[PDB]
Amino acid sequence: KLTIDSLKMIKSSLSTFLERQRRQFPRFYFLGNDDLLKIIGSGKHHDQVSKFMKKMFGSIESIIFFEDSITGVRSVEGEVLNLNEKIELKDSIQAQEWLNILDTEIKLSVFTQFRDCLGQLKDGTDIEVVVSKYIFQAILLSAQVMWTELVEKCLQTNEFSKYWKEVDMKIKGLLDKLNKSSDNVKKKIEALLVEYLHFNNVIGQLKNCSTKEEARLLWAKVQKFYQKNDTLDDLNSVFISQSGYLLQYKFEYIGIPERLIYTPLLLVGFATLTDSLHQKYGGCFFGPAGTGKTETVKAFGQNLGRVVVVFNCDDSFDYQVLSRLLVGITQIGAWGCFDEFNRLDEKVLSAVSANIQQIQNGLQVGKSHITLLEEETPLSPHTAVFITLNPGYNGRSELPENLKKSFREFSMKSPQSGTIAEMILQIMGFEDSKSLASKIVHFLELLSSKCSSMNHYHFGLRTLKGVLRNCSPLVSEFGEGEKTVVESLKRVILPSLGDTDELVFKDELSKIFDSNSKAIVQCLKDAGQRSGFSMSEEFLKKCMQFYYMQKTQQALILVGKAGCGKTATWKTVIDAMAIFDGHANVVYVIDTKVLTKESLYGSMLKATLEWRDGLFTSILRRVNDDITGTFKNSRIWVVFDSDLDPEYVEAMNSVLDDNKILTLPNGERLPIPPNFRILFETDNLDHTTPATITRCGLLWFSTDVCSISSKIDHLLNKSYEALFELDKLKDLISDSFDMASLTNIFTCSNDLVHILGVRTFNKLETAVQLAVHLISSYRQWFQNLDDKSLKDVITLLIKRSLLYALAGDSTGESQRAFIQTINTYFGHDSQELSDYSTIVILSFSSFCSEIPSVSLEAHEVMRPDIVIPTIDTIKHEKIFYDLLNSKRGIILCGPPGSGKTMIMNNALRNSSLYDVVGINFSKDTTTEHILSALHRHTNYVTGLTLLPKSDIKNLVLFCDQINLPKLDKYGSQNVVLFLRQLMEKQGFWKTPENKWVTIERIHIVGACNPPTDPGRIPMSERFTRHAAILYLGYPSGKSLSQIYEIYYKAIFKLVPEFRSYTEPFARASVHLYNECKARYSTGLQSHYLFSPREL
Amino acid sequence: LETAFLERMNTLLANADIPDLFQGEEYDKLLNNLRNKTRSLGLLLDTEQELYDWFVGEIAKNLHVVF
Amino acid sequence: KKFKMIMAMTMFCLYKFDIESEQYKEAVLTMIGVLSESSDGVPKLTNDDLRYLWDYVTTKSYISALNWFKNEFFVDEWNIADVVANSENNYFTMASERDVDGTFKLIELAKASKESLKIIPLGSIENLNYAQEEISKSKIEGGWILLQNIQMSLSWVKTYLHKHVEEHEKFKMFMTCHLTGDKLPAPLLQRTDRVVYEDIPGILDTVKDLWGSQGVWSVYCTFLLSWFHALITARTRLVPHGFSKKYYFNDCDFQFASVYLENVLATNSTNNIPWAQVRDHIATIVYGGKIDEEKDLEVVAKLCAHVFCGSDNLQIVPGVRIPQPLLQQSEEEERARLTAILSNTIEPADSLSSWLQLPRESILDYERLQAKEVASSTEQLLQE
Ligand SMILES: Nc1ncnc2c1ncn2[C@@H]1O[C@H](COP(=O)(O)OP(=O)(O)OP(=O)(O)O)[C@@H](O)[C@H]1O
Ligand SMILES: Nc1ncnc2c1ncn2[C@@H]1O[C@H](COP(=O)(O)OP(=O)(O)OP(=O)(O)O)[C@@H](O)[C@H]1O
Ligand SMILES: Nc1ncnc2c1ncn2[C@@H]1O[C@H](COP(=O)(O)OP(=O)(O)OP(=O)(O)O)[C@@H](O)[C@H]1O
Ligand SMILES: [Mg+2]
Ligand SMILES: [Mg+2]
Repeated sequence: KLTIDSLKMIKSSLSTFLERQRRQFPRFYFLGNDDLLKIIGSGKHHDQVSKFMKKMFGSIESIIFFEDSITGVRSVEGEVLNLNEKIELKDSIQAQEWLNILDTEIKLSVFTQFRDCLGQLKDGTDIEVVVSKYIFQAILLSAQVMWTELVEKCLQTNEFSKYWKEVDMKIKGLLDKLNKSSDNVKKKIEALLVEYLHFNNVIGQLKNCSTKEEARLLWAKVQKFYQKNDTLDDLNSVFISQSGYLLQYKFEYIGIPERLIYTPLLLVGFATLTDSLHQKYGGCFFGPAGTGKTETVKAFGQNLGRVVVVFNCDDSFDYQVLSRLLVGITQIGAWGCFDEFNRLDEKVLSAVSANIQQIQNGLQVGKSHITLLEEETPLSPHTAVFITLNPGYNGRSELPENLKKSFREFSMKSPQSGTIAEMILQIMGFEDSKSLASKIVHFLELLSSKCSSMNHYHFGLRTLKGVLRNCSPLVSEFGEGEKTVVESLKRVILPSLGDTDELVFKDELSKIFDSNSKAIVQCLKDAGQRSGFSMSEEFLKKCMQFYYMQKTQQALILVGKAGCGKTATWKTVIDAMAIFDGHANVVYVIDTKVLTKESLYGSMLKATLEWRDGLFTSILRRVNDDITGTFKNSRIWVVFDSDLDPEYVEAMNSVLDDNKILTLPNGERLPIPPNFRILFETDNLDHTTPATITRCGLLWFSTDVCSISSKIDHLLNKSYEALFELDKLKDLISDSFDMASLTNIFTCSNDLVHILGVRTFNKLETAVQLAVHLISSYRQWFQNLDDKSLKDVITLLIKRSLLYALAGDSTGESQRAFIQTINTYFGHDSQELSDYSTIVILSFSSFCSEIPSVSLEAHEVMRPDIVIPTIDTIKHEKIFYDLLNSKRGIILCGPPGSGKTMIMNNALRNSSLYDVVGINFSKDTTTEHILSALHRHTNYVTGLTLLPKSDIKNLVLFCDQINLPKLDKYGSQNVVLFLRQLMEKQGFWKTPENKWVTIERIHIVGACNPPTDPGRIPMSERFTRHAAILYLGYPSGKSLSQIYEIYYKAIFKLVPEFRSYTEPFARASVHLYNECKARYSTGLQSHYLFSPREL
Repeated sequence: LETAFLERMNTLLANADIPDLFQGEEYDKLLNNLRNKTRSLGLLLDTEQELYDWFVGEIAKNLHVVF
Repeated sequence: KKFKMIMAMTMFCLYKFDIESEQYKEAVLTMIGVLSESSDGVPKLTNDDLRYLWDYVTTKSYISALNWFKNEFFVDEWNIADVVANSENNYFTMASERDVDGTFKLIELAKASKESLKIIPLGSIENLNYAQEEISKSKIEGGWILLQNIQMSLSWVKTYLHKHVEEHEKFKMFMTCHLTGDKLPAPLLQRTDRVVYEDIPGILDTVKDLWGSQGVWSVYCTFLLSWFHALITARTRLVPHGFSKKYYFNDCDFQFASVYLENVLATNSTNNIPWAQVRDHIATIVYGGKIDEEKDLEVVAKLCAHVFCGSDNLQIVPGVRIPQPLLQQSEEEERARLTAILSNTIEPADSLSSWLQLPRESILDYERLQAKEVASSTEQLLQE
């Protein structure tokens, strides 16, 4: 407790020491302060260091210890590298002291591996035996050197056929050896086959060259690997040539990464990168999304024996953050790629130009030190800077010319998908790779050409790679043939299509290509039964599609109309998965736009340069630490149930793609485990860029997954669960919901004019909830009446619920018209619902006889809480109170001065169960104002819960003018989304502390003017579908005169001799009001607004 | 100068108070001051609800804003 | 450029219409009218000077017609070096469009003046503080200062620079802005000498400018590269016909191509120069990297095939021919010969079509619109 305070007060003072600690081992710049403390502390354990090798290096997973001595390292892919000489460890040795030794020892070990592997291969040894001896990197480099030498020898003459046949034999031998090898050897051979196929392509191209000059020109364009024979410095004995220029191999451990197929675009990009690095410039790639830019940069780094460090740029990267990252990468000597470099602010882009130019100049003139950010730091001569950017997308700025002139740009508009597909299929083992790849490419082009022009249809390289990825685990159940490809195509591409596009897809699949899941459908049905849904064909199909998509893709997008079935779909599927597999499920739901970007990810306390985790960062870090071992065997789902703002979402571009790394401004690198999946629940894709649509698998909801009957059944079986009475009541209510009679009512309600238009499919919740609550509230008086009377009362209650749930947002004319249809479609034998039907304590009566004549005092006209009871006032108060008591949100809409506040306050005044918290919404309202209005009314009780200060009365939020708050530049409102979260999820995240707060006894009502009034803003239906809507129009002129005659009588009680004149004064007043409203309209002046408030 | 000024004015007129100004420990300071002033007038108000409802009533009585 | 032509035409008119007679005014005015497509009709020529203008207009050499006024009357031009040299002020403002920068001109000027240049971009508070400290030091110890993208810090510009410029000898201060950015404070602007940076609109002028900034094969290759750069930059201005889009080529491409040529010549001593390798490299990596279309890559490839064919006698443009160097010359002799070849060349009035290998009719519409804008603006100015 207080000891933690004493530790914290000195923890902040340690930062000035941690910064100078990073100056000794520069790779500490990739670690947070909380990890630096653990590394320094572990003087004797030496095991805390082995947990961070991935952050510091990238390709190293853990150290291998043997009795206080370093023996070797283990790559991420499980490969083992043994050091030439073990590093003997002493207790007094600080972490940096032996880390700096290990860094060089790894390089020496890699060089020794390469040297003796090359020596063995030069003696006629075949490639199929050395794969069991050395790491993949050594075999790769030695094979490249020998291929270069032999191709040069063959270039000395015109003979290429012999070497080509030797290469083909080697390829066939490796392909056959692939089957009978372990996992590690399988990875080694699979990575080697890519380079051998590249060798074969180059040799064939040389073989087809007509003359020597053409062959020399072709040879000058590919990468050549040489080796000096004079230098005694081993680490600089290998260089790489392409188009005349030279670069130096670094002999740094890379592991066994996934390797790209050598395509012409890749080689031309290699040439541009070499040409730019020759003069110590930067390298730039630009083009559309998903064309290989980042991955080709990483491959270029791999071929030069070094791991490329990738940062995901963002607007939160201010000048100091970028400059500090530059200081880190310049001291380390690494190759930093700044992906999505456009996403920075224009000002920061202008500001970092001097730093970039300074780095370039220091590299060119061979300076030793560079002064970025007020301190002179050393400059390693191995650094390089790369940027990749997407021109012309949403939420991206433009590089100033003084910065553009510091890079060399290359366009990567269109990759060669045919070669990639063919080579990947050939390696994967398919018998007919060429025809299959050509068919896949042709089919993808046909889809992109013939299908509808939906804004989210992309069939580029990422789609092809996903299709290929789905083929690896399908070969066992379908065979390496056309069937596997077709089924994977259905598995990947179909879930994203519309209605007609599905038919087009089927037709094209039939034309181009020639041609058991019971264990999971049983689990799906069990889950649906537990949650009470109905497993129709559409719902089951969507569930199966979601199940098969998540099997290989770690991030899914669920798009569909409001209330179409997204949340039910993924909740049911994850429950079924938990039943099927036995793995626990941990679910976090985040309403994205409610939180700011700083609360979502984090923010540096610039007064201290101290990092503070955001909500998502905290969740990811807590999962990665895994203190208690809980998250070992669980699936973790993070649901982003909000709009897809580009600026909120593209900060996870590195998270979503193959990098699987969250990059933070302070340099931290939190990995994404395979059991950490991310969901995007949304209703439109208007502002989403193709950069994120291509990264995630997409599931499109073309229509509702449910029928009205099954939805009503689910709602009834849910409302019953919240209660001998039940067995009879369920039968009675389920009988009274006769869908044959109900469907006509539902389709007839569509012709009415609805303010704040909400689909009829979304009002069934209100109807069912209100009906069940009303029926339950009379259960005491059900023991002592016949079947006919019970049926009549239940029918009347249900008719009232239908009337106020389907037509409640329409004028009194429309309501009166709709009552007739409701009466006629239930049959005329049943109890008739009238305009003012009511139940009295039991008999049926009307509101008309219940009007209480009132006589105000003269002085009572000044009290703002005096309401003159009329028929409309009584009816509205009764319905509003009934809706409030049903624990359902309410929105009251009407023109100004109609009286919404009047009825609300009058209904809640005479009650001892509720309190009112008046909150006002203006054009610029934040959630902080809402939380501030609750401070004096609520308590924080602990997880964390928020309760009213009282223990008896519930709390009601009078939220008026909810149309007013403005939309941001991407068409979303913070406050309305917050209210939606409050009603739907009954909770919210406490942003500065990352905790979930549960709302206990707080109801929410709203008040607003029609959206046609000036300055009013449309509302997301995802918000309005949770609230019952009542329209409340102006009283009639007769009603107005009847109301104000009572006021004038009360006033004229002061002047009795003129009491006979009360009626003409009221008539004159209402006539003046009507005439003023008619003449001086808002078409003359904007403020010519009149209402009964003037009366 | 800024829209936040107009938002504060909207809150002040729509309600009879600005909840943003009074919270944290300022709420407790205001509660102490209201206790003292209410005792000085011989009025018996104990619960925080009565105190603040008297606060907002006094504000509603004794504040006129002219634009 | 357009306002340069408008100013030249208007000032020529303002001078001649007073000095010359009335029939001269009628002739020149109807010439401007037929250029502006407002009135049509042959001028009633009797002088000698207007004969060339009439020839330009009849043969639809609109650009030459526009340049006729400047060529006839005004006998001098000023570059940035002249402006900085021949000015009493100490503050300069250089404006440009987007997609073009000219700080390298200032760096060249600083090297030619044996000064010290401090390039300080303005994006953030740290840069602003550094700029304040540097200005304070440099007003005492001398030295040049360049402020880049001053429109990213408009508040600081409006307060600190305003107060400072409002209130040593070897101290000069430059400021680069954008012609399409936010408005700068007019009082601050008036205290500084203003220069607009842009590329040379000619073709031989560009070759001469590039050539005047530099074994014998290095000189020959540099001459060829200068011709290629001028040709391609001139072609970039015809957005529907010369290219399919609007591209921009600058000093960095020239420097990279020059470095590649030097490396090829140095590392391949046979003097059997792989002209095919040079062609492909310059067409794809150096000048073709920016290009994302395929037709425009084909256009660049065709230009490279024409220029870098590597033949003994090359007719670079339909007028002149370049003999490749002998085996018994010196670098100075080669420079002299190539400078002579450049000097003797005369640019025809139809350069945009004859030198870029383009159909004349396509160029005609572009030239016609360009001349129409200037002529109509001059007519508007001259009626008040
Ligand atoms: N030559 C190749 N061989 C195999 N796979 C490739 C090749 N080039 C790209 N890919 C794959 O295609 C996808 C390209 O994604 P990548 O991140 O490289 O694109 P990007 O240009 O960075 O996109 P964005 O602009 O959206 O970031 C990845 O799945 C990558 O592995
Ligand atoms: N298979 C089903 N059987 C019965 N009712 C269903 C079924 N699927 C959905 N529903 C009903 O549909 C309602 C709509 O809520 P749902 O969770 O589907 O919203 P959603 O699709 O996430 O939309 P949004 O979150 O945008 O409001 C659920 O409350 C549920 O009652
Ligand atoms: N039956 C009635 N008894 C008393 N007053 C009535 C009655 N009918 C209408 N009024 C008058 O109508 C006015 C209603 O104003 P109120 O603020 O309640 O309207 P509102 O619907 O909340 O409008 P706003 O959008 O401005 O909040 C009051 O001045 C009230 O006196
Ligand atoms: Mg990328
Ligand atoms: Mg939902």
